[PDB]
Amino acid sequence: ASRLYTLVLVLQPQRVLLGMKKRGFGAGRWNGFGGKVQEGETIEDGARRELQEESGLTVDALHKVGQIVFEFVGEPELMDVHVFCTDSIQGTPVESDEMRPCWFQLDQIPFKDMWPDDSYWFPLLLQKKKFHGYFKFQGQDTILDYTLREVDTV
Ligand SMILES: CNc1cc(N2CCCCC2)nc(N)n1
Repeated sequence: ASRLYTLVLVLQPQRVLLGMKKRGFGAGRWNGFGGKVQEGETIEDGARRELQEESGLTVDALHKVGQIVFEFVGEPELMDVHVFCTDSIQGTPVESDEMRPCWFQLDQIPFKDMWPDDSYWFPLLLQKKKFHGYFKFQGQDTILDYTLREVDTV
């Protein structure tokens, strides 16, 4: 059994929008916008909701670019994260109680202050290539195992 999550990356030709997580799961790291998919909504609806609630932004089209499964040692449910990117956004991003957004040049992504798995799969995102990944975590900082491949259907 897995639980569904979303991750939205606003990736423009020279910059990517990241948010500093202010509370909750993953606080203190930069990440895309997302969270749990709820009952009653599709995965992409959950992604648009979490984007609007964490950044104020709405989007015209969301594209599937990745899926990553996470196992945490001792936790029964795997996290099944559906990763989406978009180029065009509607509005300018604003802080929420959850996320502090900020633009980053593609040359200057703060991997040291992101989730560790990001160092592995973010490059395939910046290459506009579709990927499936799996990462096994012990705690929040230590990757024990991982697999990562490119796919044609995400
Ligand atoms: C565990 N490693 C993770 C987790 C994660 N989120 C995405 C939003 C919803 C929670 C999970 N994002 C990234 N980049 N790495």
